[PDB]
Amino acid sequence: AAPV
Amino acid sequence: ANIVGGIEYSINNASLCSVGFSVTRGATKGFVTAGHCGTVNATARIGGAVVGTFAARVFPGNDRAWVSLTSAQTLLPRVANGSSFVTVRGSTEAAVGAAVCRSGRTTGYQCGTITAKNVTANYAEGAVRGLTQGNACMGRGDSGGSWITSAGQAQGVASGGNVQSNGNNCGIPASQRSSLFERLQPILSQYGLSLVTG
Repeated sequence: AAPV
Repeated sequence: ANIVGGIEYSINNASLCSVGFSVTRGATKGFVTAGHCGTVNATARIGGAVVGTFAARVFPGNDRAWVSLTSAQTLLPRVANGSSFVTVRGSTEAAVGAAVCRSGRTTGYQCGTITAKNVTANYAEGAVRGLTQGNACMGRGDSGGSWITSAGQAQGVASGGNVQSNGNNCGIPASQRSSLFERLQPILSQYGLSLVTG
């Protein structure tokens, strides 16, 4: 996951 | 500007994020969004006009923020769904397995189901704990956008997910998507905010  | 969940706003004339939900704090108008979208006092613009600034935020750890708007903004109890709208009726938290949808400037209105609660995301900046996971797809730019049930119960604001090289997780099967949102309840109590409903 990454911000969005 | 008319404040509706899901619409685009820019921060300090650079990044883009999506509006969460219209809220009030005594006589001040605002909207809740994602913490990673701006730092305190960053300027929010909607369609090129200044609407307010970030009043508070927590990121990482949590992923939350509220922007206080000037008086001229019109707060609405709605979330964009194409050309139509979803009325916000409250903030009852749905359980694992409930269907949910999300609205944002990149992928529009997408629905799926809540698959897990209390998830940790390890972002480059640090861990973000207590996120709820759904499998509706999301793209870069959707952050801060509304997560709501079709019945109008506001669930949270988009934080992040496993976006692929195309900038979203819409091209991978629902079973493999991990799209995370920050719960609305704790943001409302932390800042003393009230949701605008209809």
